[PDB]
Amino acid sequence: MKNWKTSAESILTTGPVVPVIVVKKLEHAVPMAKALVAGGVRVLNVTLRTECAVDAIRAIAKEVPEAIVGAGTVLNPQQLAEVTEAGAQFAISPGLTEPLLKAATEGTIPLIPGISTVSELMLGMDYGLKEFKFFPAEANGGVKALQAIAGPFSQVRFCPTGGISPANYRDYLALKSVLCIGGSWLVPADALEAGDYDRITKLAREAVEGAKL
Amino acid sequence: AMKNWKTSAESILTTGPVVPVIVVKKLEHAVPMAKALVAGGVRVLNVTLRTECAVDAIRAIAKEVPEAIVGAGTVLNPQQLAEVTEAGAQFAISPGLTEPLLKAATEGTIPLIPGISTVSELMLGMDYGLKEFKFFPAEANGGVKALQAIAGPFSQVRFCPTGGISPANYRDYLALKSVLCIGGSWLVPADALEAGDYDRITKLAREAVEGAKL
Amino acid sequence: MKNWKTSAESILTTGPVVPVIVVKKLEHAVPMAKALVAGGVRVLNVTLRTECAVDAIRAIAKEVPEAIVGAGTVLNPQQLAEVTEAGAQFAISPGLTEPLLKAATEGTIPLIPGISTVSELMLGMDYGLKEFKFFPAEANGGVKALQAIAGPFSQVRFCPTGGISPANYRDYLALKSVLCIGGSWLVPADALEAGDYDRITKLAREAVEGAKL
Repeated sequence: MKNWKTSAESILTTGPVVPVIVVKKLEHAVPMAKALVAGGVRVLNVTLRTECAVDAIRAIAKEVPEAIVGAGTVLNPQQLAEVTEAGAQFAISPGLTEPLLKAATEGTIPLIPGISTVSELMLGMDYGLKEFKFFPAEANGGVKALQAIAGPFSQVRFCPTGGISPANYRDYLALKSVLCIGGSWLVPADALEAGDYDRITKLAREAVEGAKL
Repeated sequence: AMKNWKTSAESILTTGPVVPVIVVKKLEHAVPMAKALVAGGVRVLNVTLRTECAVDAIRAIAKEVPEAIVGAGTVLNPQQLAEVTEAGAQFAISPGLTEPLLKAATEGTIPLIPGISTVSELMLGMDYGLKEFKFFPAEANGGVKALQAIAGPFSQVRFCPTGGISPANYRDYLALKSVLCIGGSWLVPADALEAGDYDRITKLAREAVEGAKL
Repeated sequence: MKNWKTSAESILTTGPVVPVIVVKKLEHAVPMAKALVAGGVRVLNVTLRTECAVDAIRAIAKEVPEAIVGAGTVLNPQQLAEVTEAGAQFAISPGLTEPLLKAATEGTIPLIPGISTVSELMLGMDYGLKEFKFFPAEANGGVKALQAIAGPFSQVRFCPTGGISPANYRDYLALKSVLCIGGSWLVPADALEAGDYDRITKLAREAVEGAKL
C-alpha cells in the first residue's frame, strides 16, 4: 500500500531486544525511556495495560528523540488511532483481527501483530504483512513450536515475546526466522517503583551485550 | 453488557465454580440427572449438542427442572444457536468461535460463552463485545501456564477453562484471577447416567463444590 | 462435494503416510517419486517451498501416473490456481483463510487445509470441509489435543503433520479421528542429493509396514 514511512522490518532490526513496558506512574515514563536509551535499547514498546500509557507514549515521543516509541497491547482500531495521535511510531498487538489489520495497513504506522498459529500468520500475510510477533512464545510451544510454525514460511520474520528472559533469549535469537525478541524483564515493576533507573540502564546493556554470539 | 441478552454471560459463570459438560444419550435420563445435579448444588447445566436427543433434553429440563440454568454446548453455527434458543436454553457454549456465530449470538437473546485457544481468537470475540470466554481444550492449550500468559495483556476478560480438568487439577485453575469457573465431564459419568445412578451424580456434584474451595 | 471428483477422504485413505517433499533440484523429482511408489507410498505432497516445485508436480504427473501428486504449502487462491493448472490432484495448506477456502470449494481439486485450533476447524467446517491437516501436530498439543480438539467433533477426520516420525506416528494412527499422517522423514534432503533412491524406497517400505495396527 506504501502507507508506512517506517517499515515493520526497521522496527524489529533496530536492536535485538524490545522491552515490554508496563508503566503505572506517568512520572516514571521519561526517566525510564532515557535509562533504556543509555543502555543502548531504543525501541520502546509501551503497553496499553495502564491508565497512563498513552500519556507516557506522548511524553516519550516529545522528550526522548533518541528513542523510537511505540504502543503495545493495541487491541483494536480505536486504540490504534489513539496511539497514532499521541505520537507512537509503531504498534504491537498480542494477536490480530481483520478490523485491526485493515485499520493498520490503511493507516500511517507499522503494526507488528502477534500470532500463535499458521492460520493467523496466513491471515496477516493476506494483508501484506511479513513481520510478526510470536506470542505468548513460551506458551505457544517455545523455540521448537516457532521452528515448526516458521518452516513453511521461509520469508516471514518474528519477534518472539512471552516468557523470554536472559535464561532463554539467545535460543530464540539463534533462529534464522527471528529478528529480535521482546520481554518485560528490562523494566521490572520494582525498579520503576524504587526509581532505580541505573538498574534499568544496566539491564538494557546486559541484554544488548548478551545478545551477541 | 449486550443489549439483546436478558441474562449476562458473567452471571452464568459466577453461578458456581463447576459447570458439568453433559453428554446425554437417552432422553429419559435428562430430567432426573438435572435434579440430581441441582440437589448436589450444581445448577448450570451444559447439555452438549453431541447426541440426537440433546435438544429435546434441553426442552425437557427447561420444563421440568426450571430451577436449573440449562443451556446448550457444542453450538457450532447460527442454525444450532437458533434451535437451542427456541428449545429454552438460557445460554450457549461453543468449543471455538466464528464470526457468523458471534454475530448471531449478539443479535439473539441468550448469552454465548465461546471457546478460544489463542489471543487472536479472544480479540475477535472482544470485537463483538464479549468478555467471558471458555478456554478449550484447556490442558492441551497448555493449561494454567498458557492461560496465565494469554490472560496477561487482557485484565478484564474472564474464563471458564474446560478440557482435561479433573478433581486433581481444578483448584489450579480456580486459583487464577482470570478464571471464574471450570467445566468438566466427571460429574456426569456416562455409566452413571445409563445406569440411572442419580445418588452418585449428586455425591460427585457435592464433592466438586466442596473441593472447589481454596 | 459435487465440484471435487476426487474426494479429500480418498486422498487421505490411500495409505498411512503422506511424505512432505521439498525438492531443491528438479531432476530428482521423478526418480524420487518412482522410489516412493516402489516402497508403497503413493500420495506425494510436493510443497511450494522451492522454485522448481510446480515444475516437479508437472513432471511427476506426466511420468509417474500411479503417484497421486499434490501441492503443499498452498497459501492463497493464486497458488491454488497455479497448481491446479499444473496437474496437482489435491492441495494441502499449512493453515486456512477464507479466500483460500472459498477458492478451493469453487475449484476442481480437494484442499486438505491445516488447523491448530477448534475455531480454525469451525471456520473450515463452515465451508463444508470435513477432512483437515493437523499442523504442526506436535506443537498443537499432539495426540492429547486430537483426543480433545477432535472431541466435540466426532465426524471430523485428520492428517497430522509436524514432528511425526517412526517413533510416534503409530500414536497418531491409533486414533479413530486420524486417517493418515504426514512427515518429511521419508525424503531426507541429503538422500536426494546423494541420489540415494534405495534409502527412500526403504524408508517408505518401513513406514508402511510399521503402520500395521
